[PDB]
Amino acid sequence: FISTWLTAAGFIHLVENSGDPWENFQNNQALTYWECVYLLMVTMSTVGY
Amino acid sequence: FISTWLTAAGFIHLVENSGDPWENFQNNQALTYWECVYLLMVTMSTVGYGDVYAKTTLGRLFMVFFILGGLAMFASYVPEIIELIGNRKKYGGSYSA
Amino acid sequence: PCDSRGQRMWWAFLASSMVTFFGGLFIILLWRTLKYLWTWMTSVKDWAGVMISAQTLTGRVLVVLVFALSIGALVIYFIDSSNPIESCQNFYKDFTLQIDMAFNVFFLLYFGLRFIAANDKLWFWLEVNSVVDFFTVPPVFVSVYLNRSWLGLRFLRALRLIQFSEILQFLNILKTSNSIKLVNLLSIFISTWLTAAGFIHLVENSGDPWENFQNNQALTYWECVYLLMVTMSTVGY
Amino acid sequence: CPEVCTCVPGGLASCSALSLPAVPPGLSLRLRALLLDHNRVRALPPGAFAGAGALQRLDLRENGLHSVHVRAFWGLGALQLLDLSANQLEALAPGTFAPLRALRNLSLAGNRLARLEPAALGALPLLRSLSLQDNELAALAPGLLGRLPALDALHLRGNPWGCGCALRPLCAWLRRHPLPASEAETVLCVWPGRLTLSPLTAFSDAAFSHCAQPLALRDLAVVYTL
Amino acid sequence: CPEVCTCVPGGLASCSALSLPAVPPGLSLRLRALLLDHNRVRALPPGAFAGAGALQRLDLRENGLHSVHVRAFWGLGALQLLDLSANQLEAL
Repeated sequence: FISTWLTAAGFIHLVENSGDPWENFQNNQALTYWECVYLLMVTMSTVGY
Repeated sequence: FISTWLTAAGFIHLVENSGDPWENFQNNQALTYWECVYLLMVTMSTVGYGDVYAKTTLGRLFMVFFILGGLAMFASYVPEIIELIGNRKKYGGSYSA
Repeated sequence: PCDSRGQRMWWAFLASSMVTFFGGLFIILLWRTLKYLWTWMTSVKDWAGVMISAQTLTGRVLVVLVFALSIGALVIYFIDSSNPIESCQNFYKDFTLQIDMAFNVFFLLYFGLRFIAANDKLWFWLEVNSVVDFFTVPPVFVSVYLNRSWLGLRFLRALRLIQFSEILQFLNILKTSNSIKLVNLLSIFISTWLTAAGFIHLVENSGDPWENFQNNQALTYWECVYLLMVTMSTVGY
Repeated sequence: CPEVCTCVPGGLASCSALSLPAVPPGLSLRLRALLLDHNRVRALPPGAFAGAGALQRLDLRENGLHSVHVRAFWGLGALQLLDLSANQLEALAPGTFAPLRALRNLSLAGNRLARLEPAALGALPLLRSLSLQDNELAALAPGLLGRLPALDALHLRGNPWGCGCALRPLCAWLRRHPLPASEAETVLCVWPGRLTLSPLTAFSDAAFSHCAQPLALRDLAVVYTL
Repeated sequence: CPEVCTCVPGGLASCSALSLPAVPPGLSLRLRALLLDHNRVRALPPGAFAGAGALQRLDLRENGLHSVHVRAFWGLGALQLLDLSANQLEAL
């Protein structure tokens, strides 16, 4: 559980802080790793704030 | 259930009404205790409206750790309490001569 | 000439409903206490009981009328919910109110007949159908008397949908266990969904009583139905 | 008294047409009857006129005011003339006019007030007249008119009203005495339906309509027992 | 004839550059060819032209109106000219 949570949070962090390649890395979102951990925890429990 | 609900709501109220210690208490969010009770009730049921939510690091951390377990508590308690209330025998009367 | 609404009064309808409920409850309790240590009726009771169930052709006619008129009352509630919560409407112009008059007169007569047929009057008083009869008909009579309309506890009409399973069982339409269970579940679910949506609509289109009604949120009844459906399924957009 | 505005012979007073986004400084008791025209005073701080012991006329013409403090007029004490017209105020702060007990004259012309609070206005028992010309307000609470005992004349030119219950007090006030001084001063009442149109001068005073009686006991007895 | 503006003998014409955000009071049917210049009002007040029964033209000079009301134009009807120049209208 911990490994899946942390790895998913890290992947979200890497994807969001960097952008989308077809967009010239312009569509980015400055998300902290802690914020990504929180987002994965909210998503995985079907809360979805 | 009631005691833990009220305690979690009180902790969220305390954390949100007084900001993070490392932010010099400038990150505070004015929340009435009733609003925090509503927030905890919404979170426990996995609804997540998003109209009201925690914003101050400690609040989010407590929300994460509460999601890890209070949700299971709610899911395993509320149907059980509902079942323990409806246990009644319908034909309990006496014939009227 | 199609004027607007001004002064807001709503305690008349609610007060009339609360009187009709609590006064009858207190009279029943007082009669019971007086009977306690002295501190042809069967014939008419049996006739009313036969009338309530579809035992006679007139009984089946009454049951089918109850079904159809409960559906019609729910539809009329929808139409009135499309209107503003508090309005002034003269009796003789709008054709909706005469239809509501006939529906409520029929429901009042049906309630009286059911009370005549009831075994225990006190437990009959505390019935969901009896309660929704208490909080719906006196408000309609007060509204037609005062020539002004308030969207009060009219969502309770949806609670009349619970008795559909018993209505069908009387008419010898439902016989199997699976069909009976399906009808029960569907009727209960629809009734509670619509009642919750109506209560939310009433509480949201008006404000908090202590806030001078300044917290009003413009929510259509369909929007409240959508909100309740989203909430019940733990989606929460 | 103000350095920018030349001192007026006799009693000191402010200058007209002053160009000054800054409030006139050096206010004192000798300074009376301030006149401000086409200035840019964004807000009035609390106790703004405390330096001036007593004032007679205050005229805020063509000045952009978007926020007035509740205690901005603590200093006035016994002000007589004050016109609040052609201003940018969105709403009056509660208790703003409470110190203005001696305010004889006040006019509200062209103020974009959505609704003015009767508590903010205060009693103002010594009010000669008022105006409601070209104001954005469309509904007047009965308490607003009922609070002022000695109000005499109210100007409603250029501000058509919406027919309904909100009109019932005002026309009743019109029933007490005629507001239109001349036939050219008459205004018409707007209706929600475009088919119907009516002038307020042709509108009957205290005319019967729906909800004529806000409360009664004869019907109260029957609605409690029907 | 407007109160502040000069009364022109014969054919009445409004004074240019009135610098009044609100419409002049005392409008009459004899008054014609109103000229509203430098109106600071964001919106046209309803029934503003109701004082004057009939006109022939209407000109706005450096007037910015973000919105107008239907009752504002009721008092007109006999006009053959209407100018809203450099206005800030967005919706009608």
